[PDB]
Amino acid sequence: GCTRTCGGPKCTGTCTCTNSSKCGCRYNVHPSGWGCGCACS
Repeated sequence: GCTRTCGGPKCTGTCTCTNSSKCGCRYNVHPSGWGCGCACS
């Protein structure tokens, strides 16, 4: 199965999913909902 882990200082982390390649945690600072989570690109 895939993997998702986060909990860094400035909202960060690491993620790995066979479905994708370049995965990882990202922090959103937009007005339309903010927060940091795991997302691939």
